[PDB]
Amino acid sequence: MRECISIHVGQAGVQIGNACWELYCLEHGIQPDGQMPDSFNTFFSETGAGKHVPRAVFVDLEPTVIDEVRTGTYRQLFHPEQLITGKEDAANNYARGHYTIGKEIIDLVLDRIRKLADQCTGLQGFLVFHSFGGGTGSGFTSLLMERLSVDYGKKSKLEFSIYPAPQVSTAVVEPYNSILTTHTTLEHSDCAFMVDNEAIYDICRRNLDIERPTYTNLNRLIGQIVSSITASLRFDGALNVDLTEFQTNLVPYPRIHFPLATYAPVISAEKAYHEQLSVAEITNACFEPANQMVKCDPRHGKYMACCLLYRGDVVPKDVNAAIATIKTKRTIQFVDWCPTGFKVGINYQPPTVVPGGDLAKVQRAVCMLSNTTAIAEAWARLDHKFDLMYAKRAFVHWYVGEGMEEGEFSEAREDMAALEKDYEEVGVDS
Amino acid sequence: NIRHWINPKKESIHSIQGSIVSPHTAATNGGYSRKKDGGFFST
Amino acid sequence: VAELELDAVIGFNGHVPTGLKCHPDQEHMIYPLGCTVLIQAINTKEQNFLQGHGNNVSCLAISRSGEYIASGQVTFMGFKADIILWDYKNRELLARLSLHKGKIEALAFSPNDLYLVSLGGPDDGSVVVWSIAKRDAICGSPAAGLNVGNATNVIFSRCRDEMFMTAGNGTIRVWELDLPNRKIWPTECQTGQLKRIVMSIGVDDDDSFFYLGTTTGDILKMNPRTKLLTDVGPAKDKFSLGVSAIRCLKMGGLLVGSGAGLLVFCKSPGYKPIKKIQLQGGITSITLRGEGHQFLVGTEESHIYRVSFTDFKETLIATCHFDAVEDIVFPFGTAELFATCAKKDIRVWHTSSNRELLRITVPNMTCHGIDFMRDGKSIISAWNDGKIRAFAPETGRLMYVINNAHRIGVTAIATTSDCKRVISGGGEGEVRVWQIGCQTQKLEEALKEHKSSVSCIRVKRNNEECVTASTDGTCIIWDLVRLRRNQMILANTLFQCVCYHPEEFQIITSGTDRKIAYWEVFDGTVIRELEGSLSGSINGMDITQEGVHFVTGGNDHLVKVWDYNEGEVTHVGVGHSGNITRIRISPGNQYIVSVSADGAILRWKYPYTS
Amino acid sequence: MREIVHLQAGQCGNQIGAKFWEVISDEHGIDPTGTYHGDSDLQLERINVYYNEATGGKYVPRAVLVDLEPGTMDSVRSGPFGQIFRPDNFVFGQSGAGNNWAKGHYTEGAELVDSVLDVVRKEAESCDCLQGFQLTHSLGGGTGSGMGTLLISKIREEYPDRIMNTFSVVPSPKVSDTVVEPYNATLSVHQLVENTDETYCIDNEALYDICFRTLKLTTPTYGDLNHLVSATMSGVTTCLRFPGQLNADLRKLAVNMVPFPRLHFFMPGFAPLTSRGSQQYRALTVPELTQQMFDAKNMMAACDPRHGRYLTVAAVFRGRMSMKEVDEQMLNVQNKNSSYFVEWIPNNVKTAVCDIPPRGLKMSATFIGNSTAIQELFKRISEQFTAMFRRKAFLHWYTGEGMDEMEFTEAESNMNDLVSEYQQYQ
Amino acid sequence: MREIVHLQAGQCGNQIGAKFWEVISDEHGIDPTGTYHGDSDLQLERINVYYNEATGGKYVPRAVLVDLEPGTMDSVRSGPFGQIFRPDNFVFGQSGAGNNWAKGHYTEGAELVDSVLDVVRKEAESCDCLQGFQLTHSLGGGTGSGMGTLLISKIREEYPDRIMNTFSVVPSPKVSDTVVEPYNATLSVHQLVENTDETYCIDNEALYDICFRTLKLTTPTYGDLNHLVSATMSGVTTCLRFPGQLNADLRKLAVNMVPFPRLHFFMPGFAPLTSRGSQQYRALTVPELTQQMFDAKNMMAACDPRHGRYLTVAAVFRGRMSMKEVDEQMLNVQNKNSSYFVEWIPNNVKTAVCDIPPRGLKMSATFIGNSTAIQELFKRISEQFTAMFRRKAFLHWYTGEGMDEMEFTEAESNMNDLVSEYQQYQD
Ligand SMILES: Nc1nc2c(ncn2[C@@H]2O[C@H](COP(=O)(O)OP(=O)(O)OP(=O)(O)O)[C@@H](O)[C@H]2O)c(=O)[nH]1
Ligand SMILES: Nc1nc2c(ncn2[C@@H]2O[C@H](COP(=O)(O)OP(=O)(O)O)[C@@H](O)[C@H]2O)c(=O)[nH]1
Ligand SMILES: Nc1nc2c(ncn2[C@@H]2O[C@H](COP(=O)(O)OP(=O)(O)O)[C@@H](O)[C@H]2O)c(=O)[nH]1
Ligand SMILES: [Mg+2]
Repeated sequence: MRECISIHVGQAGVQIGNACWELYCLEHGIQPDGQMPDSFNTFFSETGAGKHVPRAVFVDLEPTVIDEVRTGTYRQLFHPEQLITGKEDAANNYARGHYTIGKEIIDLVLDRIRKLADQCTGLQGFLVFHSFGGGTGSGFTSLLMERLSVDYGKKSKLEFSIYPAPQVSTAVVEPYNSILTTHTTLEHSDCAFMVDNEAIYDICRRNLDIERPTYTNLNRLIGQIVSSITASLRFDGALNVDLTEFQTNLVPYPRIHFPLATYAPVISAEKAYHEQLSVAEITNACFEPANQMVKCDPRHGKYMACCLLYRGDVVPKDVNAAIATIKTKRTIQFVDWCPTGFKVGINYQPPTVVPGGDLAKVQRAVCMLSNTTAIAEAWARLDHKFDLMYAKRAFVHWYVGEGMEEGEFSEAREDMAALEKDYEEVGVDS
Repeated sequence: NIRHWINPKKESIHSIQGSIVSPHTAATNGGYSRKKDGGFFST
Repeated sequence: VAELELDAVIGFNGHVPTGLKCHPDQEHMIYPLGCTVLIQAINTKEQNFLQGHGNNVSCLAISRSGEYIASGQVTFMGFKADIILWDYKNRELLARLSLHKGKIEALAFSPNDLYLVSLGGPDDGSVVVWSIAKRDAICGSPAAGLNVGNATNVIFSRCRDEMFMTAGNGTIRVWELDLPNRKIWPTECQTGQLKRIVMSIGVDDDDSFFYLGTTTGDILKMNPRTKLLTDVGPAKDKFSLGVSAIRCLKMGGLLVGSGAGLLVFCKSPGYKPIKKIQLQGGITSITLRGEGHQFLVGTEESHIYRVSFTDFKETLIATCHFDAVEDIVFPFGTAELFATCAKKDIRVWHTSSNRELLRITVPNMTCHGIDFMRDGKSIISAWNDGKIRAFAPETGRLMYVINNAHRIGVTAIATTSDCKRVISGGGEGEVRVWQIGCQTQKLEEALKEHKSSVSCIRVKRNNEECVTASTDGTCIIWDLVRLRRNQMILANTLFQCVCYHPEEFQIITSGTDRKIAYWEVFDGTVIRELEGSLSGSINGMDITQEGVHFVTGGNDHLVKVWDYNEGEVTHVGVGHSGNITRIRISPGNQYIVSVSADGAILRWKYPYTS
Repeated sequence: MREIVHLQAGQCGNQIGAKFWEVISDEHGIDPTGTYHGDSDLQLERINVYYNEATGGKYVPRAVLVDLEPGTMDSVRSGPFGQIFRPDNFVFGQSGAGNNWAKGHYTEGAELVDSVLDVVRKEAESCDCLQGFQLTHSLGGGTGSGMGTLLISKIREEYPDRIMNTFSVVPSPKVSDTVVEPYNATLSVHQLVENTDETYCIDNEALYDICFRTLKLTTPTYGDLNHLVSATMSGVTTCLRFPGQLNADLRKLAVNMVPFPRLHFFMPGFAPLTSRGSQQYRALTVPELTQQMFDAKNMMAACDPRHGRYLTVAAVFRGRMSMKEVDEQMLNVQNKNSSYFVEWIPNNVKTAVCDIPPRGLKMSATFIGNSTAIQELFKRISEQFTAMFRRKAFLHWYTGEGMDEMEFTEAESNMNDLVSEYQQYQ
Repeated sequence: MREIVHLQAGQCGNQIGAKFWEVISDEHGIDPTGTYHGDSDLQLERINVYYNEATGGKYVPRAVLVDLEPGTMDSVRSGPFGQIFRPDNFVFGQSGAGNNWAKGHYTEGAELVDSVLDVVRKEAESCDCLQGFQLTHSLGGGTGSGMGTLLISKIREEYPDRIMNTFSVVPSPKVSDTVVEPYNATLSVHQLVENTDETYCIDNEALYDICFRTLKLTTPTYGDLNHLVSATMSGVTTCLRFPGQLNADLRKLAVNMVPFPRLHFFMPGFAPLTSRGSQQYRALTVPELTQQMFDAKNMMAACDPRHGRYLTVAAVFRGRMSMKEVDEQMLNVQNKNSSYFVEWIPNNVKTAVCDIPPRGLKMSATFIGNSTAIQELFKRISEQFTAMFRRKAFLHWYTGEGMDEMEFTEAESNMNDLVSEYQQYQD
């Protein structure tokens, strides 16, 4: 009865969601045909012919990637109209997804959301998968958030986006499209979770025993975090935390709502037999800087608030002992106005294994959602790129030639300046 | 007289998802790319 | 020791151009098959095979009197290749001609059995002229094709024993041999503005015109008297994929075989199709029998056809796998059928007459391991794309496909006795168990200790344990009930096979180190080691259901029959052209059927009654 | 469904393009008869990009073959791949240009474009969603530089909101085969910098250079010299027809590649180049292909990349491979060769990976290079004009057809401005 | 893990090196093609030290073939294992060096060094952890001496902290086959002393005297003398490719035998060398080999050890043996030869034992010696240059190409500088 609406836009969000929706089918015993041989109602809709269809929307202006799903393994599971394709891409331009091509198809995208949202008995919030560096993932994310917040006045918004890595970078107009999105998503989004591509390359190497990681390795592992953050709505446990609360106790101020995410234990098949999976060791792996999923150093900054999302065969006694060890450590530092920062959420379902994955069959798991002050180092890195590139007015004629004015370039730097100065004002102890 | 059955999807060798085979034989690497800080990769 | 008898031969190599040729006595037919060459009588179906050649043959040349047989071979870069002389009567090699580096592309015989001509491969691109009488004769090497693309097809004249021509990618040239000076003079023909790529050559009896088969579908005619192009192909309805095989009759006209499979009888000019028929796969060999009332067509999917000229009705003769045969299995309780799997193809045979009955085609992928279910209701097959599949026996319907089973594809697979479990082996080293349900296929446990491929899996009769053979050098017995190993066997050998003794106490393993070793399941120690072969490794090995005799096969093309206690060879059968991979003694101990890496299936008679 | 219009003018453009259709009909499995015969279904999924469906299951390429002389149309039609073209796309005049830019642009070239633009506009409507234009010509002649850049000026007055891919053979000093190359080269780059959005310049000496030491060929004929250009030309849009893990169309490049509106003269390359002797001894790995692309010997233009600073670089991959190693040594090469690239533009390289490598191979890579060393290609043409206009040589063949002398001074003036812009940023 | 890059410069080093790649291909079970055919898995589990793997399970060596004449380059390709190499490593000129030091270093070889270093550095960036280099040449001629020190000088400035393993055949007094031979050696020793970490001295008349007294060979052709040198070639690096009880890397051998920065010329050796007749009359023990280590016949140089003193001695063993017999036998021999070994250094002997012997022989060892008696090899070269330079004989060829008269006195002063350092540490 509890529902969630999933929106995918760009190439990253569709390609991650191909590895996200392969997990929900096997967890509930749903075939790729869409037929089983009430915990599934949060992600699937019952039809009178005994066929279950996902409640997710796939949008990309470029039609190359969605034609893979329509002709691939999952052609009979998705709804034929929930696969919305444009004609031409955005091509690393934010204006080509926000003013010219993002204007023609925005009425068909918002029409299907109203079709899905009417069937839901109780709607909780949105889960949106995209990337900050793309043209569609920055263009068609931005005006959709501008239009969704007008229609649905106060529903919760959770974004799982791909942050640009500090060194490993693919596109060339990356620092322009990163700044122009955060002028929109700062006030039309309530909690934005960040991951990058470099920090999951090495986690795939030191832990999974994989020398050459593809994108199929990354998108499967981000597919496991989303199934762990949702797990309280899906299964019963000792104490449940739902989507309404942990988006209100991780946002202390209206402008500082940018947390991190990590998953543990992340162990291959060979190493897991020898190693003893204990609750004290799993929660100690979460706080190590080498197990962060974003290339940043959490020791330099101080945590504001934290959340724990346990699973499987876990008791709440040794969890409280495990939290007590963390609070007595000296490397982990907290800001003075948050004496109570931890969350506890326990589910009774063990983690599942995918035939074809590279993770081992474990007995428990955990997810951590940490609000830190060490992300301000990451954005100060990228606004350094903006000032040095805009000093010579490079790549500006591709922007003004498709709809925006040049004055938006300066005023979007004013917003990331005021966002940056707010982090030092809150991290200072009183 | 031979009864013949046809797979509807003519798949390609290049569109196979999985782990990428190392250029060297799984028994011995021509160039030793060890795991960082000792060990062996799975193969 | 005694020679092990062979019952029947099935197999054919269709990749070579003009491989099928009929010997002029019109009662025998010779075709290439692997390293050796085989002769089949059409009427009496008696097999005779010729031993020679370093590697796989590539070209064939038959004299008009037929008293000499010549064939080439392929060899690695920088090493010479051998051309072998033969006789049709006593089947003995005369001399070795080992000049061209790399493979030989084509050969031809003079009409009066006086001269032979060759053509070097893409490494050399030379022409060497031979005379049979001295048995080792070199005329001269004029480098064949000059600048621009090389020549591929050489044929010799029909009436006179002097001139020959080479054709190729944009190259056609007419030579002229002078007997006293022993020299050949190049004379490059002029085609006007036409540049084409030829595949086949056919010469009229009167030596007036000889035809060419282009990749553009056009048929080119050129006369060597005038050294000018004479005709051009069809203005419309050109054949698809070019003309891969051409042939001309004695009276006139042409028999044209295209790369798509179209067989057309037509006469210049116009080249309009009078009587049409479509054959399976690309036609690469057209050969007449007698005066041309009846003839044979050899395709590149090894489908040899028998076509009557008077009405154009085709009759399929022989089929095999054009790629290497990977596996063989016999159904429980019978021996009149067996299924052989290879690349892109799965087949079902009839043992008594070697007649195919079913073809299940999954394109562009290779099927490594095949196993049957004990009830006989689903045929389990491993594949290279990582997906285990299962097929129906009669209609070949795909019952279920299991996606993403292994990371580096499924290598070998075995089935349990009560038709409820499936155990697969893959190149990544994982061992996975698959519980079979009426609507679902599940995964229970993943057993990761191996770090190489899994060659073969053998299960017991009580289903309590199974054993896996690996190319690592570690052979492991698994406890299926509790899902953990008991004993490990270590050796300096890349294992290729393993079999259980019927009494179930002893297992034997063989591999690249060529030692057949006896092992104990109690502690994993080795007791007796026997050298099955001294040069080539042993791949296929199987034990009969009584525990008396076991056979071996390998790269040495040797079918040996052994005694379990004595450990000495009692029968030897030498009939293979390629490496052996899998062997299976039939239920009832009636036949020994063997597979080869060159696409041939051989059935031997079982010597003893045990 | 994102269709590309192919234009084919000049004598050099007709030979390369008719062999450019030789490769991309092999990759899609199209016979010289016209029918389709492939082994994979991914090739048939996007077949409308280069080909038009026709009755009988046969496909005809969407290309317009133009030359003022019929001396080469009888050669294209009488080749191995000449029976697939449409009989009505052969638009030809009767008298050749004769290596004059004035005949190709004002007298012969102003009377045939009404027959050329009538078919191009006719073929533009057969496309469902037009994506852009591509053209093959040579700057050193009379028809391709003469009429080809006349067609650039006329289509860009009709379809302004499009993209343009001119694939031009630049004149070379050591492989100079005409005495009027400095005249016909300076008269097209005044039109190319103003009405073309990406110009890939190709040189004749560098293509001979690659055949000598890389592939070890002693007879580099024209029948195989145009293959290397055709290989790179089919790698620019390998994501627009095939799937991949990171797709990139033609506008995906040009946003990343053009910081300033008239800095778009590129340089191409093709990565897996080996000999026949070293075929078996060669390791086909992703780290190996990366070293081959960034070498100075494997550039297809007569410039030394060490003498000028790279601005922005492409790297378009094909074949099954991991994105970590693609992103590893394309992070190192910015750091190791830090003086080569520029300091005010971070991430000078863009990586795009497809899923289908070409036939006869297991991987591929296509290199595209925007560098400031391309000015030395245009410096030698500029100094050839000064010593030739000083004595006013070969001018009566020009002023006897319609031009004055003021175009010659003006074309050198815009030659001086183009080379001036690159040196500021160096 | 630890890697060796091989270089073959000069005519003398090419046929020795082409015999070197034949010995180890037999030990590792590699066919002349490059496909593996071996018996045990210990052959392949360390093959990356000398080889590179190609696609399809083919192995190619890591060697770069260089010579100014292309006549001897085509002699290698027609050899037994000539087809294993790669054709991009084949760099050669067109004009001969004329056995002129100033032609292989200043005039004709000075244009090829751009082409040889771009392929030397190609195999090094593909490497992961480079240990050192291995160059085979000789000090008598003008091709392998003038160009040989040119390659060493240009590779240290790129890779400072490595080790060079040059394998130089030295001039012989009775076996002089060149008239400008004293001029060539003294010009190359000016660089090898300054910038090489290990140099082996191989003398031609020592190789002949072994072939007539120990092996009793009737016809000692050049095909067999290179086989004695190649046996010591493989014995040095056998602790880098095979497991052993007392492992010793190449830089392990650098610290042990080099006390001072200008004393690094070692006399090499081999151990189980016997004739055909005395196979059954000789009994295989480890105390056999120690009495065979210090035979004046068995060293590869014509410097008899009793006209000097020993600084450091090493002996790497191969096969199955215990260790007390290894180390007690190198304690008894120092006590017996007390005056010969130096007094200011105790425990003059470094030992090493491996687990894999060469094929066909149950047990083997390789001997390495550092002595002060090698000054006799260096005094006579300084004497032969002195008499020739007094009348300026054969000089108008060298002085006509760029390098003058005073450079000959510069190397002669450095040559006389070195032979005092052997003497001053002797007493
Ligand atoms: N981790 C991960 N990152 C991805 C994946 N797909 C794309 N990306 C990242 O997305 C970034 C750029 O955004 P894209 O998705 O490629 O471009 P886009 O959002 O589709 O914009 P358009 O191409 O114009 O439609 C690249 O730098 C990639 O790192 C994926 O499957 N997994
Ligand atoms: N590399 C190469 N260059 C060509 C080819 N065809 C022509 N050219 C060059 O084109 C130049 C002459 O241009 P041309 O074709 O006569 O132009 P046109 O007069 O307008 O037709 C010559 O310098 C040739 O080097 C070719 O197939 N390959
Ligand atoms: N061991 C060995 N020594 C050789 C061989 N050929 C020549 N030499 C020695 O090399 C010395 C001359 O060196 P030289 O060939 O002039 O050196 P280069 O200038 O590099 O060619 C002679 O004294 C010979 O003893 C050979 O095949 N084997
Ligand atoms: Mg996109």
